[PDB]
Amino acid sequence: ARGPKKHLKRVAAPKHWMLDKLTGVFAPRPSTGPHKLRECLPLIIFLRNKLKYALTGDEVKKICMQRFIKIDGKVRADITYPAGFMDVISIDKTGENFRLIYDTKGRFAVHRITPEEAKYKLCKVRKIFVGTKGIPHLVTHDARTIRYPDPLIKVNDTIQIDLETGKITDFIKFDTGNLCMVTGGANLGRIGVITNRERHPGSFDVVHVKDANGNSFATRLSNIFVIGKGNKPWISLPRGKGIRLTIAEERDKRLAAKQSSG
Amino acid sequence: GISRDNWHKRRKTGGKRKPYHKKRKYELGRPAANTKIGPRRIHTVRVRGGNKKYRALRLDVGNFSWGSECCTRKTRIIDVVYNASNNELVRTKTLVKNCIVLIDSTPYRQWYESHYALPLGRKKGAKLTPEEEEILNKKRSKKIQKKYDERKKNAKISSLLEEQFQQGKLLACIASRPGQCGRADGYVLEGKELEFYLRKIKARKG
Amino acid sequence: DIQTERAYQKQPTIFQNKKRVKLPRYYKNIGLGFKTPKEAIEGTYIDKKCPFTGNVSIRGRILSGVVTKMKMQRTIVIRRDYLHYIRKYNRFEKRHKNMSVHLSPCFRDVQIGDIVTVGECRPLSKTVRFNVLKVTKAAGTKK
RNA sequence: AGCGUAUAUUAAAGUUGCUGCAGUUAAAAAGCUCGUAGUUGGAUCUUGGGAGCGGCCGUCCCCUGCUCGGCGCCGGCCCGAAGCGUUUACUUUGAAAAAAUUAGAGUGUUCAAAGCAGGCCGCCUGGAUACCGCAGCUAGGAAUAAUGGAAUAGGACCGCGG
RNA sequence: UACCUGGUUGAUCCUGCCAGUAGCAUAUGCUUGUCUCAAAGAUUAAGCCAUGCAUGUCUAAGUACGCACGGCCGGUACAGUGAAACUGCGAAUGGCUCAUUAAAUCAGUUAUGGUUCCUUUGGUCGCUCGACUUGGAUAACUGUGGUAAUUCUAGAGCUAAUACAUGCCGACGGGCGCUGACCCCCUUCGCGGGGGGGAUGCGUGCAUUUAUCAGUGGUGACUCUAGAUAACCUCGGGCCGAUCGCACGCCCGGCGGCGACGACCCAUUCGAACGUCUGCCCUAUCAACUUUCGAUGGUAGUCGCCGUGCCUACCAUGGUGACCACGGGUGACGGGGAAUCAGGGUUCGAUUCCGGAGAGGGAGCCUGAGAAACGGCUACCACAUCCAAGGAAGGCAGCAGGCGC
Repeated sequence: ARGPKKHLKRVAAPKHWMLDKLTGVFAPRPSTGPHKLRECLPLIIFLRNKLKYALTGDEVKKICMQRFIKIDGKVRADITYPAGFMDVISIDKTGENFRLIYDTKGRFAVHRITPEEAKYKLCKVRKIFVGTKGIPHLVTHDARTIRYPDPLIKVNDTIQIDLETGKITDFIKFDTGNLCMVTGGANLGRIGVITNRERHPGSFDVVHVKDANGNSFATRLSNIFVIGKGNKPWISLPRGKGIRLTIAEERDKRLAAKQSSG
Repeated sequence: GISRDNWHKRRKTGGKRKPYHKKRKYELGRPAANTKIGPRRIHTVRVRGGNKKYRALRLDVGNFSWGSECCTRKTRIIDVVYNASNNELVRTKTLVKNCIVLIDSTPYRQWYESHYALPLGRKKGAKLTPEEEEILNKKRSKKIQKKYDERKKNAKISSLLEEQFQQGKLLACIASRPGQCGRADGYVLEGKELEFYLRKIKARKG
Repeated sequence: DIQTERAYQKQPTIFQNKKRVKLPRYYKNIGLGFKTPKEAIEGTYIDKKCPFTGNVSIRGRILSGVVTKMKMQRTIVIRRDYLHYIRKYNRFEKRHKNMSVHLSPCFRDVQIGDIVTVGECRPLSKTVRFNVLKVTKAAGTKK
């Protein structure tokens, strides 16, 4: 090409959108924004496919152009706006609040929260930076700058921000025995307690994490997001609490529930 | 136009590359500024990303720094003496980064004199008739003289700088690319550099 | 002894004409647990591309070869030997890839056959992208 | 409701032979010896116990040493951790690896090829998983195969003289 | 499903090939009732194209005095709808084809601590000590024309801006670094010695360029990010709001929210670009190749968005090869993949997803964040359309379709 691309073919689209093959040729190329294009979920896909309020692109346009949807306490009338990990989608008229967090599998969960919980979010810090006159800056995972942070917060800590003011309330420090969700790799959406961090000068540091049932799994430090102190989640977790039971167990649970149901 | 790329020339071994695509824009090349000594002339160039790049075509003044005692003053360039890269760039007296130029000694002399309460340049016997320099070298109050006498303790300049000041042209090296930024910022040659360059120009002299 | 070329050879970091009344040296530890050698700290050469005492930063790959030739100046040819696995015939074939590598004047007495560790840095020349970080002398060479 | 011909290609072709062919006479061993790259190279260095559960049997553990708080007890022992440890090939684990395709779990598209849907008298589900040689990265193993260490001792250790 | 069968002899046992046998995908022959899926001008000519379409664009929020419609009491500029036109943006994506191209493209792995980035998103936007709104043109529109000719346009009169320019006030009272008149105090009899204030002048913020000094936060590693000092500031000019819309308020002429648009810098996103390690088909009737017109290094620059022989100047004599370089062929775009298969394997991959290249053949450039752009321009070769004979307009490997093959 001779410039930035604008189309996204339906086959080349990120898989965890769970797009069918025979509907169309193109997929909603997510508008540039806070989250990455492969790690986002466009407002059109979340609104029409998961909740199934809208039936088509026109209905998604009509639902959002009435200023109804509000991503992180700020109104967004953009259908391809990238709503990503740790966001508070607040549909006001139905009186529902959704938080985008990874299901036990590699996909986003339709996870409803309470309006008291829908007033903060849990941001990971990406870089700490000294300003133009010794004014320290944070830069979080969702491309959000906060200046004059806590002098203690460092480059892999999690912060809790208020959603209107956009300022730090608390922070969870990156160390052993802290709840972490995995936000990349094959272990995408596993909730576990940090066991060991292994430094690799030049390469990517690999972090060993232990699940709630003594299941142990590693992932490179880029794909970790601490969401709790000790074993205490600071937000509500989805049904399953990021365990990933085996296909043998998932088969047993499915058919056993079916037998008892009838 | 002028292509600035690797694929037009032979490999590590000496085989011929076949060009798999025609000339691209980002593989660009513009003509050399070859900045001369005259009255100020700068042309602007719109470069990649829509930024600006200044072609100094003629330039006679520059911000030079005699950084022994931390005294920098905007100064008038007169001519070029020596150039390490090429010798014809001294004949056709072009400024390039790391040239050797003569600069007006008067702003540095003025500062040195007004600071240290001693003369510089000013050969022996020459009468100081204007006598505003008299007021700059004489008439101090009480404790200011305690300040200027503990100052002039370490007022001793080196011989090879004194020689140049007495003539009235200091040797300086251009530390800013004049073709790119549209400037002629530099520093005055001192000690080991100055001895090395005075020798190189005298070998050039013959 | 130094300053053979037209322009004045010096370390651009330090200032050497401070008014007073030996020259200090610019050098740095280069990380990855490599020892900044003694000829770098003490010596009196000027090298832009010396990874310890000059403007170049080691990042990316760290490889090892055996010294083949040392004929072009402040540069050596090392020879990296490996085995490539053909799958049809369940056998390997012996291959080699000799690459151009910057040797600092720090590593004073290096002979051919020395096991030279190199680190990747910014393109230094047309064919040169690596820089010698340490030298291991060939088995023996005591006498 | 399809069948015949023409040509490219695959198996039959163990008639291209790594698995896996032949060379006295069927086609085929240089007239002979030397010889540098290439491939291939004899034997040799760790055996051995303590302890436990079922029925002499078996299967489970233990095998270089040295700066910061709590099982703690009393500068002493244990652990925890930041730094270590001739190299590589080999094997096992882990990480990171676009979807579609193939293998494949679910699902009576009326069956099927497909499709990613659906099901229950508003609600309950799904959209899995495996493979992805070679190279690079990571952590265990130490058989096999290379390589190294004192021999005009510039040997290791131990401390004094500097 | 890990398979064989006929044919040399008068009969025999073998080597051995020819012929059968089944799939696959192009053509073709004869034949054809129903129904769900579905390839298709790739191979030869990346040959040539008549005609029609394939890229435009307005919200409550840049500029409307077209009566083109249309409210009224108009006398307090502007109701409203809205053609045109100036302005901003998009046209670099998409679509098509496979001619080039053999360490090239491309794939997996990493690097930018060696760079540029429209937009989105979040920061910054009285940090600088020195105007109740300025300036003069142009388009549409009225009017007069030229040409055989086209999305050609010259001349006249008028009028807008977030087009194009010029520029304040405020904050603003002072700090802060030098400069230093002048002054009080104490120890020595006194010189001397100790600080305290201090009129005046200069300078100041972020960004830009250079030199020097010291050592808030981060990395495996900075000549990093901040801090200090001395200066500079391109007149072909960095910033520091002469802009628009709904709301309408708060006390003696005073007197504030919610949005759109714009803007230097920083981060973020979408990327691009250039490097790292390993990997490709056939060929020796290709054994030596490269290099003073750069081949491999060194120093100094020039150019570039940055790293580099990328390009200059002066040095050095290097770099590659039997582990197949160099040259040649390819009915070669590369990969994910496809047919066949016991296990190995052989052949195919122009073809809907990712990457590359090209728009008849080569070269050069304009505008823009992004192009060496062809549904943009400028020539030159080839071809070619309309000519009142002067001139003029071209580019289907977009969708249809036509010749040719």
